[PDB]
Amino acid sequence: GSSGSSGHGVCWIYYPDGGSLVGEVNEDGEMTGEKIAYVYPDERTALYGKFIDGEMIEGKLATLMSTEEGRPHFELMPGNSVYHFDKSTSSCISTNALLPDPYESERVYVAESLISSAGEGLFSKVAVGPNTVMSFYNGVRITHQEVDSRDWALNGNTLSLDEETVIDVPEPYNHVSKYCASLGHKANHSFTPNCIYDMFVHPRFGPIKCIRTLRAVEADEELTVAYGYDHEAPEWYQVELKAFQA
Ligand SMILES: CCCCCCN(CC[C@H](N)C(=O)O)C[C@H]1O[C@@H](n2cnc3c(N)ncnc32)[C@H](O)[C@@H]1O
Repeated sequence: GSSGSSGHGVCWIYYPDGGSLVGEVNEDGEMTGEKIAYVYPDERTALYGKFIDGEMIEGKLATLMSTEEGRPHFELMPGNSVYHFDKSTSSCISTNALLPDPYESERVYVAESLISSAGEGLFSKVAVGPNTVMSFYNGVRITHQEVDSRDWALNGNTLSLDEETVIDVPEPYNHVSKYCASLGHKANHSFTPNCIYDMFVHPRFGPIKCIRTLRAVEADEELTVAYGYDHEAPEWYQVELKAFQA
């Protein structure tokens, strides 16, 4: 009446790894909707689409073009590439083993390693700064007991994830033609690495490890990482180890 007259809120959840969830939350404050997005650590590559409580139901490849007062504008990338939360188990590595991670695909590729008799290695596509997430280490999730209690000829692709879980990429998935959803396992070992394994929360893969650079790397530099066995360990390692003090 006798008073002057006149005539919604976006939320960002950042992970320690630099990735993030973004959208409007529902009445209960959960990331639920069809306009929710996950944003890779480059803060431009995105998976936009349907999410229930932060879990990706249907993420379409997208680019974060700009942000205005916390409100992100997304723009769909060309194609039919869609992604969903697809956490592996102890026997299922992926529901779409041949569906590449789009972020990884821009940064790494697999070629023959420069380290002799190392096999294949992982290489960069891009000159980047230190601390750049480059690649993802996904695989099946088996316990420390199963791993530790079997031969070393089975553990060439095992990477401890935490106190409870080891990640493995077992036969035939060590072949790029059978599994290329993630490529972290293609990085060979150096006692003078340019990367580390690091924690990562992936919208498709769940909690896993990634390869993150320790420093600047050139386009086409081989990406290496210290495997970190205890001082037991495979022969080539034990051999490379002793052949390093010099
Ligand atoms: C705990 C870390 C888990 C990820 C390791 C996976 N692979 C690397 C990928 C392998 N080049 C391949 O083409 O599937 C390691 C295998 O590659 C060779 N390799 C890795 N680094 C090497 C080095 N510095 N020297 C010789 N051989 C090496 C050995 O045959 C390993 O079993």
